[PDB]
Amino acid sequence: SCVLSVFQTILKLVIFVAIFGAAISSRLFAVIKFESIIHEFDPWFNYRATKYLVNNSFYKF
Amino acid sequence: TYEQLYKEFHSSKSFQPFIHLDTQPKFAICGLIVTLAVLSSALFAVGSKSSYIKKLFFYTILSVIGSLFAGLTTVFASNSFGVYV
Amino acid sequence: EHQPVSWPAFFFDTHFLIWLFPAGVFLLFLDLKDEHVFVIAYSVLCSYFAGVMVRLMLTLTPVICVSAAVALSKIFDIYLDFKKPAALLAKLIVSGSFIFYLYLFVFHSTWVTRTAYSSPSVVLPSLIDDFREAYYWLRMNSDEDSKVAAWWDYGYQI
Amino acid sequence: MISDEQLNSLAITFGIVMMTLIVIYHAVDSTMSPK
Amino acid sequence: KWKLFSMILSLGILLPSITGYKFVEMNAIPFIARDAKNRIMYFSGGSGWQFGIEIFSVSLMYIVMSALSVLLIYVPKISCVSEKMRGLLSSFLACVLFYFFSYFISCYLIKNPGYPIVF
Amino acid sequence: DIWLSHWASTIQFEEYYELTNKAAKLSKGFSRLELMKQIQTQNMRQTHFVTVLDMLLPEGATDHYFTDLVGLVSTSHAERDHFFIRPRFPIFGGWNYNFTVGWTNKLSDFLHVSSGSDEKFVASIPILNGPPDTVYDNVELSVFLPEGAEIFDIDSPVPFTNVSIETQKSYFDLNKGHVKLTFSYRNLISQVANGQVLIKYDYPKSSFFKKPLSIACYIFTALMGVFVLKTL
Ligand SMILES: *[C@@H]1O[C@H](CO)[C@@H](O[C@@H]2O[C@H](CO)[C@@H](O)[C@H](O)[C@H]2NC(C)=O)[C@H](O)[C@H]1NC(C)=O
Ligand SMILES: *[C@@H]1O[C@H](CO)[C@@H](O)[C@H](O)[C@H]1NC(C)=O
Repeated sequence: SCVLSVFQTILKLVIFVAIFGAAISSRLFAVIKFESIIHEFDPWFNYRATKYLVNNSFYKF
Repeated sequence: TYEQLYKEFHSSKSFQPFIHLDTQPKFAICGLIVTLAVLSSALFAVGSKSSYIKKLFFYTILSVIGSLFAGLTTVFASNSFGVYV
Repeated sequence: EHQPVSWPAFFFDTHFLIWLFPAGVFLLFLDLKDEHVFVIAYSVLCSYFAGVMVRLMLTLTPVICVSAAVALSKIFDIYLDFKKPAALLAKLIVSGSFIFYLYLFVFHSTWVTRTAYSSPSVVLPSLIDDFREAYYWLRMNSDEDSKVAAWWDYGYQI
Repeated sequence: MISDEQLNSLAITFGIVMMTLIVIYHAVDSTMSPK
Repeated sequence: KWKLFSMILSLGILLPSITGYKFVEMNAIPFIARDAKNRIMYFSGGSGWQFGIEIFSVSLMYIVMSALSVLLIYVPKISCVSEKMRGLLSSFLACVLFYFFSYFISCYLIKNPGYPIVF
Repeated sequence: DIWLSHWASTIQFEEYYELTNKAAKLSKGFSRLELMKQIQTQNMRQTHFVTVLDMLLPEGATDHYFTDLVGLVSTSHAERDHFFIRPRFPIFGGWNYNFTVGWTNKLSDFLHVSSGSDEKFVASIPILNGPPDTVYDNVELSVFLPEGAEIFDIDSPVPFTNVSIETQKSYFDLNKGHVKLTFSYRNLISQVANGQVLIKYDYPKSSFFKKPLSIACYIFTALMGVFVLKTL
């Protein structure tokens, strides 16, 4: 088990790198073909409130 | 004087780049490999049970190298991706 | 999105976890522990609430995975433990089928995302964009304090 | 910019690599661990 | 004789739920539908309709596949039969599961005729 | 804006136009029926509304893009030494259109290293390259020299209104960012106010290689912090 733990740790990190890359890369299908924009009527308001939070303070938001 | 600066401009030599932008992705990948092939040894050293002074020494000595290599890969990769310097 | 939904839309966005899901629930029922009761209650509640209403399928998606992995992982252990060609052949035949299912799972969950869900909602690909043109007209050529009256499902965009 | 077919191939390769390394890990752990 | 009742009460509400029992309940659909030639049809073309017999067939196939998986798990815990024949039985069960999944996708093709992924 | 860069050896331009048509307004208001019925006949000879603009870029340009406040416009077309642009809506009299257009050029065409020393550079930035015959009511020309540059001389062929020097931080600028040099001109014509702003600065190698070191410092600090956080 002396040489096992290290192998399992390295493999548990390679697997998570691959998992992150397969989760992030499988969603960028509407950003490659079409410019990065905000889809869906509802998210627009969230975007406008995030712009209002990053332009004004937290107290004003 | 605009006339003398405009005279000095044309006379001088052109700009030769340090490393051409066409061969930077190669260095990007060949540095990304090394900067993690080394920084894993750092975590193995810190994890390993040994003298504190020896652990510190064999951590920093091969952490500085990984630092330099990562700080020189993150420029070639950034140029290769289209966001220069 | 406030409706019920038929059975195809369950195989659509869960390739083969949908028939390991009852297996996972049963294999949790076999040896009940403290947390298995939580997982079972979560599973049954989200299953019923997703069968009734389709907006709540997202909440059911975690328990489809966690219940399925427990059902699948056990199989692998039994068939991946090497502790005799006549037995290794059976082990390989039983594990290769499930690796093949895992690969069809990837080839399905990539095709579905490529085809259905990755569709821009502001530019019809038939590439026509007449919403952004009119909205930019209103933004450029009308004074800043003017009021626009439209039906309620465009206001956010406006 | 990366094309769409190239991105599709990249996603499929990431998924295959992940689903293979997971099985490798599980088949190592099933044997090497005390059962 | 108590955990078996909770098991039945759990599966009897888990299985008809993922098969759209509410869909046939919310919109009254006949259990059996006759064709122009008075031939009982079991599946409806498209993805936005369903017949009450489809619920039963889908739930039956889900039960068969889950039961085959559970049986694969349970095979190594019998000793009335020899090891080699046990391995042979496990392989046979895996093959049956493979062909049944293939048949299930062949049936799903009816509800979505443009499905690329096939065996 | 003009972004110099010595590591990648590319100079990239980005321009933000606010365009107004001054021709006679149209009576009875807009009507797409009339517009789409007149262009199908040969009447698009010299009409007084803007349908397509023709940007004239430097000799060899790459990575053209044409962007708008509400996103990306897809009706653009880059031929040799010419970038044709189609706005979202035709700009009739009195209509405003604000847009952005950018591209990239090789740096070897605009810099020249001096003769006496190999660390004194002379840059010749073009002052205007846009549509054929426009008129500019305000021009703000910003040149972004690299992180450690230091200006020695600045000459312009057209009298400017205001010149100033500041710093502005950009990607991977971990201290003092880039050196921004901004001129403000007031009245300029499109094709007869053709000049070249001549900057003369220096960029020593003691500050050329500080760009990787300034990131190595952060990575080393993060590692030496993780060490203490894990050993304590
Ligand atoms: C788009 O460009 C126009 C043209 O400059 C801008 O209009 C100016 O807006 C300011 C503040 O609203 C006024 O003080 C000016 O008088 C306007 N100019 C003209 C000629 O009318 C406009 O602000 C820009 N941006 C947007 C979002 O429209
Ligand atoms: C010139 O620009 C500087 C920099 O912001 C500013 O402080 C100064 O007031 C400007 N002067 C005029 C006359 O515009």
